[PDB]
Amino acid sequence: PYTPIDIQKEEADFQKEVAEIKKWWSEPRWRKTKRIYSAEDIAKKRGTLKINHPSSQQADKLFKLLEKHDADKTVSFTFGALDPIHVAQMAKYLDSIYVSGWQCSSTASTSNEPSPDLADYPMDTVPNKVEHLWFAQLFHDRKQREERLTLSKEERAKTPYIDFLRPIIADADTGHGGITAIIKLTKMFIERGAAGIHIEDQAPGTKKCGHMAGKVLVPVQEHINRLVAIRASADIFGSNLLAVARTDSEAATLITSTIDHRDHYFIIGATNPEAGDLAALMAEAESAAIESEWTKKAGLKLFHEAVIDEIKNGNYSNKDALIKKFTDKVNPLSHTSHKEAKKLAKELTGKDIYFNWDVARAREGYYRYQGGTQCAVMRGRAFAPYADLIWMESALPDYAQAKEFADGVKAAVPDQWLAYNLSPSFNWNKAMPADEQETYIKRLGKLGYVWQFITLAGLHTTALAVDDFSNQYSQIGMKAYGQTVQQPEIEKGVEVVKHQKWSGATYIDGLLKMVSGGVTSTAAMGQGVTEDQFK
Amino acid sequence: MPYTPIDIQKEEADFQKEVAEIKKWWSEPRWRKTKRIYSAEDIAKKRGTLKINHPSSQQADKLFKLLEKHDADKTVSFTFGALDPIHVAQMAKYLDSIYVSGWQCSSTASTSNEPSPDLADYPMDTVPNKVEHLWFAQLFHDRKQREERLTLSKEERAKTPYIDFLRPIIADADTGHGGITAIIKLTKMFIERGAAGIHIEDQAPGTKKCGHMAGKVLVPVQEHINRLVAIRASADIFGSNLLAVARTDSEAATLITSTIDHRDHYFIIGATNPEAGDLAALMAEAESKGIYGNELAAIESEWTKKAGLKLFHEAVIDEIKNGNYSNKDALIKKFTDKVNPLSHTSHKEAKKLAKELTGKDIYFNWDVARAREGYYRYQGGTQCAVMRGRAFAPYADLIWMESALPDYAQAKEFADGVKAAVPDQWLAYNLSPSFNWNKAMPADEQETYIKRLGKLGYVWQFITLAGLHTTALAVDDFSNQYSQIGMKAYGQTVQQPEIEKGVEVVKHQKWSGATYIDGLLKMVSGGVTSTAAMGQGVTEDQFK
Amino acid sequence: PYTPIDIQKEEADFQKEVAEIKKWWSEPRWRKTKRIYSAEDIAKKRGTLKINHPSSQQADKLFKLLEKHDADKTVSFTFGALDPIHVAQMAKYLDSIYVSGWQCSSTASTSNEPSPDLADYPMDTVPNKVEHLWFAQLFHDRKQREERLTLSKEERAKTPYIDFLRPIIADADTGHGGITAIIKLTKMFIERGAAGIHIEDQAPGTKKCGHMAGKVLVPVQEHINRLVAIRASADIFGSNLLAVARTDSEAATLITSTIDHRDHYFIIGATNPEAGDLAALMAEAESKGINELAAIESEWTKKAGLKLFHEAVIDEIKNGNYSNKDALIKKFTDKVNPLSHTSHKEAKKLAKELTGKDIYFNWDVARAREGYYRYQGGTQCAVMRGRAFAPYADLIWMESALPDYAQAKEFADGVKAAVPDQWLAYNLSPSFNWNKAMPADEQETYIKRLGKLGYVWQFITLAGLHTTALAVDDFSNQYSQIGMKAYGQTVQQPEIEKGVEVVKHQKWSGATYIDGLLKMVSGGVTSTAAMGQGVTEDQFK
Ligand SMILES: [Mg+2]
Ligand SMILES: [Mg+2]
Ligand SMILES: [Mg+2]
Repeated sequence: PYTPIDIQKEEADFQKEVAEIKKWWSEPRWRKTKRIYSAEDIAKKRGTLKINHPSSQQADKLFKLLEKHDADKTVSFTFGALDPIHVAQMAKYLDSIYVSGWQCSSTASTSNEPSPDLADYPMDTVPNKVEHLWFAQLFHDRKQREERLTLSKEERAKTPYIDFLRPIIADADTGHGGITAIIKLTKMFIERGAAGIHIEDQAPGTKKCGHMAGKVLVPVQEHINRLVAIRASADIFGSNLLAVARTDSEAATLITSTIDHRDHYFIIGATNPEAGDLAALMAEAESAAIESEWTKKAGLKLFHEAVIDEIKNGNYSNKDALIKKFTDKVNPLSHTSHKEAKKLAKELTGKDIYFNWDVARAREGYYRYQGGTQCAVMRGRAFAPYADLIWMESALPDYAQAKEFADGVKAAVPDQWLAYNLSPSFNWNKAMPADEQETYIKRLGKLGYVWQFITLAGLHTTALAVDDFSNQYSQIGMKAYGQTVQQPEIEKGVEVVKHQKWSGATYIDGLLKMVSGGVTSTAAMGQGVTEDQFK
Repeated sequence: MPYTPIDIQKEEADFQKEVAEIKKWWSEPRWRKTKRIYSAEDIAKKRGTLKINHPSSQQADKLFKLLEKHDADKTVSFTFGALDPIHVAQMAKYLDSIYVSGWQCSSTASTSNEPSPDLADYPMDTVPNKVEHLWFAQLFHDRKQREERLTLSKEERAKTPYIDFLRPIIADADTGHGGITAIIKLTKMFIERGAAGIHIEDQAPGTKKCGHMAGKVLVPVQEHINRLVAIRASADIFGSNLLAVARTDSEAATLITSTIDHRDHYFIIGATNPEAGDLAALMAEAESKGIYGNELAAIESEWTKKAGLKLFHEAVIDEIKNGNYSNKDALIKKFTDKVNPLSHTSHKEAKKLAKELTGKDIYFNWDVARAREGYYRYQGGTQCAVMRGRAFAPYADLIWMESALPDYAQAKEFADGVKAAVPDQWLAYNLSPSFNWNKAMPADEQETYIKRLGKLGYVWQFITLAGLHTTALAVDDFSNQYSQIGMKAYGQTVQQPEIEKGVEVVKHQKWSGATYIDGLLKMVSGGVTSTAAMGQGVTEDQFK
Repeated sequence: PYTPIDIQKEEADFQKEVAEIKKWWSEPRWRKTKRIYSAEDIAKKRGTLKINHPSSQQADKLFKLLEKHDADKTVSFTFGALDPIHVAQMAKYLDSIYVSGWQCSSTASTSNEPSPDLADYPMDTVPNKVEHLWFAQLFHDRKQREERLTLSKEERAKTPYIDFLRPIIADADTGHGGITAIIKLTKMFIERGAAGIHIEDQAPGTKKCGHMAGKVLVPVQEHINRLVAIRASADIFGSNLLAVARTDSEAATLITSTIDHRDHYFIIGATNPEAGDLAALMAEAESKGINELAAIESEWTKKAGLKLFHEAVIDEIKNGNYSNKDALIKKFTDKVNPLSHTSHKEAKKLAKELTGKDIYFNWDVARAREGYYRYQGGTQCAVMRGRAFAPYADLIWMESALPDYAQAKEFADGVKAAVPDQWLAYNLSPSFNWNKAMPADEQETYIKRLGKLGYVWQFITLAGLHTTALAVDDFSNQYSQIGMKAYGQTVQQPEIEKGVEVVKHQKWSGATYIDGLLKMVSGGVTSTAAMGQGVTEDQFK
């Protein structure tokens, strides 16, 4: 009625596996990777049947690729790919590939229902998009190998080689739920060909793009746990999957809890004892002008601003020197809890300086929050142990700020790889001249931004191209196609204009003949095909 | 308890009510030329207790009226193959219908994510899913735009231009992806997922080629008619005015699965030499003794010459020409006037006449010329295609002949040929990128080519693969620049051009429907919300 | 380059639609349904092309069905269906149908990756499961209509009728994210055949089954907004979709924020000023590499004196220098209680008036490490939340740890006191041991009895799972022991004797239906008929 098992061999295999994992973790890949669980803990989570996900090889390829870039102080630069066509053409020029959540929202949801970048498509949407590209890469790699190996050695060496298998880094948004969600999301990403995934310290289901407004953060620890959870998943299912940690704390103005000491410096509160709960005041009025009045009266600021203000406008003898006692101990990076910072302020001034961040809460319950670049450095440093790349969303393409953040992070973790969003949400001809544009990536490369991506480039290139042709098409008919697309395709290298070959027809005619004993009457690229018009 | 009771009288009453509703439906001007081989009774019996109205049907109506006006004005609804929501959103500005390509779906949109050349060997639901992809995008952007408009004043509305996102979609059904029951289910999906019209081809499934690949196998005329009937049956049951397009690949095809249909017989190639035996079996015997490769192809090329392959009428003409007959030119004409591409004369009948006219049983064997798979050999051209066009026309709102080149003469031949017998038949034309277009035509002719075909009655024309190629060019070009000149490439090649050409997407937060959703957010949160997506801070104030 | 439009006809059509919506909303269906937006607001959200989702007809069918049940004080009782087989057989006996999230987690995730009931499958999982059943219902309805209408009137009246089209109510869990998520989730449910969906006041990152532990709640308002969002979606895309509101506050011990005044009564805090932040104390002990840790918590908790603020006020008065104590509690309790919605500031203010202390109370310090606040719900908390949701919800539902009649009455009475016409729903959970919890005489009548209290819709959530699980395990066992005899004996004979339609499985699956479609298209006749001479179902006549 059941199956028997050798209990001794069980333990033996368990122990064997524990050791295999310990050896795995000791590899150079994990040199900077903090793990808070044991190899024992992980082995227990695995099954009796080992599975090897090819995605992991692309993780390795990605890591080595980034190693060399870091050493040479140069950049793996890429952008957001839409579809199999993109990755097939990109592979000629670029050495990694970005799958964008923003683009997936508009073009690739698994319910087919589009949206703005809110990560409210179904969870499997981006994982499915990776497989979309993954499998295309694999297919075109397979096609090209057949094309090559049916040539002579003499002919091979003439015909160029494309590396279709560029590693993919994919948007995991905020992880699409709790820890168990994130494990399952990571599992899918691994199964469907992800070399690396990135994940952001926003609250789920308030999730914004990045250069949208009203961004809510989560406690530092909560997002650490997310990164741990990714790693836990990758450890169980056995991928060297790269983890990227993103922070939206440059611009964010809200946060879900005050629970984490590291956040306290940045939590905004009311200095005026007389101010009551704004949330409840609005609720009673509703059952604006009253808000803008309450805010002025409430005197909102960060607690240290409040301490400095007390000392500045106070009966204190040696004021400049007394700020510095406080600021040297209490600052963005200093991780000083609020109780602790109040205690010091009392020692230095003799007041319990009043501060209430409960009353400034939004109606949803979020606490108010003043991040900038230094907050982002704080969170960068915190994530760094858990994350192979670190990434700070910025409202502009500002070199100074990028340096501030890079310097800030590397001061505490000098070997940390950084990543930068080259966002089309910026107007790029407004933000800098073209001479600077050309060198901007390179310059950030020096600061240690080893991976950079234009998130929405695939969207926009396609959008321009289709709108432009549609316009021509409407005006001058088939001349538009000859002129705007097909001639240009021939004159530039573009492989797709011979689209039967590109799509893998001669590859499949191979499979057809092979199965039919060498010969077949229904050959797809035999005499008659209309691609002899492209010779 | 154990079951549910029903009024048997109300049942019959509702049945009869529905039968009448269907009869009234079928009598509408839409179906004026639409042959149906079943009764309204037959269809009503197939329906359920719960009526469902698929919005796709409204787009069918929109498509039919749109094509009516084009036919009347002798002008063209011209479009191309859309890839994704971005395409349809931008296309809607300029074009009035939309093509979903099976070829493109094979490479970019299979539901198994496994790409291919155009063999229709992705899973059946692949193109139906692609339509819904675009359908739902159309619906979404229509919804977005209506909110944008209706939160403006009447004064402001009238300044801001309107896009009709809801352009009717015509989608590739390949060869129907199996039998009759398959085709019903495939059509059902297309209707449910937003298809205004679908097209379907007289090739055999699972030998299915692109139109401009080689080794194309046809099916009997009747078999493909049954396919079209099956589409109509499905659309009738589930209640769509779905347009049906019939395609024939018989211009170029050289094979066919059966000889069963008398209409095909004229075109079936056979051996005139009694001495020639079964080629198929001869090859098999040579292969089993380990003759392979080019020495084997020698045996075929020898057998073919010896076998004297031709069409039976060529054989009759040949007998008379090289024969002891007095009045030869006049004797061919007796035969050709009775027996020709359009004449539907069976082989038995054509042999009988040849015997009357010559006194021979002229030898003809098309079994021996069969391919190893069992297909019969077949010599179509434009006239064969006209034959099949005419046959399909009763069952098909548009008719479509795949061509190896963009040849005006041939297009006229086919149009004239079909309209002679069915003068009110709408035609459709593939403006294929499988043609080299600067090799085939000068540019002056290019500009007017669509218009000229419009005169002949090609009311719907499409570039099948244009979406593929525009995207392919664009991404390759930018990737190249990007690799050479960094972020300057984006400023220069994409984003500036986007601003200058007025392309809506460069403001991509708005385009994607952020302000639309902020609407929904505030509305639900009682007017106000702290997490507004397009509030103060959004970086699209850099595009004002 | 664009399309022109009549600006006047635009406004006219807009206004036309606004009116159509206003008329729609005034129908008897919406008699108890609070809306916080205007018909103007909704019309603006719609597109130029109206779409009619058949699911909405099943919503109507469900509402009328429940109306009659409420009036007759009887119950629409059902359970959790797995697959097309279930709905096809259920339709004979039952009048509605439940699609379970729990079951979907184990059997029907769209990633095919199973799990316990954590709602961490992809969002479209349950919506897809409804369509699974929806389309089966529609198919078998279509099959049966053909079977009937190819009989004579004489023969029809002999052969029984099955109503396959039983309305479906489906698990939306906690909505699978924010407001925009919930709209999109509802849209899918409508498109895929949902008559009604239910939704729970748990946090999404932490979603438990109803009878798992460690349940985190969200603020009352937050879950109201969820229900509003469902309604907003249904209004835009034009369904009379029923909304069910669930509360897990009977058993839950945690909550994400204190922001909502209604919750304050129930938020647990420390009465001892000396107790510091438990969260941070644990963190400091853990970072030095400390069951010995759980010792530090259990010590801190005893020392901290955790309770609800009113317990703290009552305790002060009881053990205090006060003259008229019983009477002084009642001054507080009459003003401050589970249903009274009294904020904490307000309740402290009153306690000061009544005792002259600022009675110390700190609920920040008792927070879990994740940041959740501690929370003591029971049935009265659930009534509080029931009442709050009722305006927004066609049915109200309180998860319970046992099948206790008294508790069910407490909750029903409690809710109906303030909203007497509110329909209620009850989980008849297999998470209960049912032969341990009551005798069989009571079992038989338990549904009926709850029907009296106004529980008009009741469901066994996991019954489909368990019936199947028993059946397959039992047969597999027999099969393994006595071969094909097991099938003759355990399944196929019983199928014949019990009249189960599926044993003639070719007919049941709709073969004769499709042969119809085949012949019809082929001009009346076809050589490849599936149920022609040769089919081996003449062995079942
Ligand atoms: Mg993104
Ligand atoms: Mg195609
Ligand atoms: Mg459930």
